[PDB]
This record gives sequence, C-alpha cells and structure tokens, in this order.
Amino acid sequence: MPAYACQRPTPLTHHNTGLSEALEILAEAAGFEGSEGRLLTFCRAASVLKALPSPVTTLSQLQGLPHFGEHSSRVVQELLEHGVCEEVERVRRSERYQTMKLFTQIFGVGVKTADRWYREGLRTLDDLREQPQKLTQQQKAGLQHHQDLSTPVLRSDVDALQQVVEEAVGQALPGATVTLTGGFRRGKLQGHDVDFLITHPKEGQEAGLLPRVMCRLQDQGLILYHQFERSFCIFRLPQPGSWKAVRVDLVVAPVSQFPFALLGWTGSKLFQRELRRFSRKEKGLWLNSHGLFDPEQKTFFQAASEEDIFRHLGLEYLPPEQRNA
DNA sequence: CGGCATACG
DNA sequence: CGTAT
DNA sequence: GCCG
Ligand SMILES: [Mn+2]
Ligand SMILES: [Mn+2]
Ligand SMILES: [Mn+2]
Ligand SMILES: [Mn+2]
Ligand SMILES: [Mn+2]
Ligand SMILES: [Mn+2]
Ligand SMILES: [Mn+2]
Ligand code: NA
Repeated sequence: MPAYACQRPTPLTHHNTGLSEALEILAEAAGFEGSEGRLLTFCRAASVLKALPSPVTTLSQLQGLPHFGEHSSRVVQELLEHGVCEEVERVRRSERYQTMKLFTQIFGVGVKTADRWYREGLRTLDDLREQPQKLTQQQKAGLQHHQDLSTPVLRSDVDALQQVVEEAVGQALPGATVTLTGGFRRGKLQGHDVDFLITHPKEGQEAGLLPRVMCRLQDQGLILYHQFERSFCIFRLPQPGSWKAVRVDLVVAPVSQFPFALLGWTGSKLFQRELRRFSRKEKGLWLNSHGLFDPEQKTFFQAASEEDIFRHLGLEYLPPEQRNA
C-alpha cells in the first residue's frame, strides 16, 4: 500500500464504506477546529481504506497500512467490535459540529465565518436571516438558495446544463469546447454542483472568453447569481413544471494548460493535494492547475494529455474513475 | 521535529 | 475573507 | 494525526 493517494487506484465505491465514513467525520470535525494536520491524516486514513481490495474485518489487517496510528486504529477497532465509535458519535451529536456543518455548507460561508457566528450565539439559518445586514451578497445568495443547493444534482441534470453552456460558449467564441470535470467526470451519479472546463484549440483565442459566456448566459435568464478565469455561479435549471437552483463552476484555460487544468479540476480534492505533495516532496517539481515547474532548470513541462503528466511524475496512469481518494 | 497543495474571485 | 479540485 |  503506497503512502500517497496518487500512487494507488481509488474507486468510487469500495469495501470499507462505514469505516471510511467514520474517519471522515473526524476529519471534518478537525477542520471545524482549525486542525488542518489532523484533518489530513484522517482523510488519508479514510482513503487508504477506500483503496483496499476487500473489507477490513480484524484489527491486525491495519498493521503496516500508511496513516494508521494509535488514534485511527482505535476508531476502527471500536467499529469492528461494537459497530460504533464513541468519539465519532460524540462528534455527530455535538451542537458545535452540527452548527459548523450547517453554516459552512452555505455558499459564501467558510470555517472562519461559521466559527465567528457560532461564538456570537448563532445556531440556525433563520438566525442568519434575521440580520441580513451582516451578510455578503454571496452569502445572501447562498442562504436564499440553500434548500435547492442542498438537493443532489443528478447526472440527468448535468446533460441539460452542458447543452446550455455549450450554446453560450459557441456564441461567445466559435470553436471553443466544454468539458465536464469534477466529481461527475470521476463517475459520480450525484453531486453538489457541476464543474465545466472551457478552452479553444488556438492558443490565445480563449482570452476574454468567460465574461462573454457569462453575459450570454445572463441574457438567457439562466443566472441566478454570479460574481477572469473562474466563475462560481448559481444556475436556474428547468424542472418539471418549475426549476431549481444549481451551483455551476465555469473555468477557462488556454489549450497549453488544458491537461493541467483538467487534472486539477477532476480531483478528487484529496487526490490533487496528494499529487501536488508527491510532485514537490518526491520529485522536486511544483504542480498546479496551470503547469508543472522544474525549479532547478527553471522550465515548465509541456503536456498534451493527463497521461503526459503522470509520466512526467513517474506515476502509473490513473483514469478519473480511480482518482476518488 | 516540520510539514501538511496551490491556486483564483 | 470567500471560492475550486 | 501521522510520516519521514
Ligand atoms: Mn489521539
Ligand atoms: Mn471495546
Ligand atoms: Mn464539483
Ligand atoms: Mn465546483
Ligand atoms: Mn490563470
Ligand atoms: Mn510538531
Ligand atoms: Mn467540492
Ligand atoms: Na461554504
């Protein structure tokens, strides 16, 4: 079992769902308390279990697995023996965890804002609605649309959105292309939002594209909210006899950077963090969604494909469906 | 012990 | 500060 | 919280 998640296939569905979900509760709770290191360890331990070929049934099966020490092993031990982990259940039931989860799941509210509101005594969405003068426009939109945005987006919804985005992109710049990324590209059947990557085969023609796309979407009446190369929108998605608000992310990259942007925006989040960590710490190369930089030669790697990037890093290629770390 | 990914709006 | 994978 |  390799130590980095980018060194191992991780499928979307696996054989240790309950164990990984418990560890991810502790990771989330660590994040609400600002402990990014503990969050990462719990996330990595969770992902190791997702990568195993069969269920963990006995504690000895953890011996030698990376990222399982005293704490994560005890969590698993309790789940194996009693079906529940007291720490995990204590977190689940806590007022702090529930409220931080509720607040941070609002579009426009991060851990720092949620925590401040929590310390001020606020607990519910109606508590936030009562004093809208304290809210940003982004948070007002997140709060107004919160119910719709908590409803899973279905792959059937995605095809519809892709069609309307392509229509606007085709008018903004003939020849430009739209690629579905994010969790749906990794094979998820449901998601919290839809992620699209836009480019054009002639380097430089994509310059200025996103404002032109946004203006055309807004003119078709499809944009309930938007704030460049990244656009975090709320779309109006037609529904049977009505519609619902859906979060959509639109990203533009020049074709030279497209493989890096595709790789980054396809995720998972943990997979990309681990991949960038591996790149820097094991290979001495600096990776982001624009490129891969050798700081010794002071040069950027040219990539024509995700396969190129994996090869550059000395990693076996992983299709998106196996990047579900 | 230090590090923990790395961007853009 | 928020957002993204 | 865990690794190197
Ligand atoms: Mn502990
Ligand atoms: Mn016991
Ligand atoms: Mn997404
Ligand atoms: Mn997104
Ligand atoms: Mn850029
Ligand atoms: Mn330390
Ligand atoms: Mn996400
Ligand atoms: Na949020």
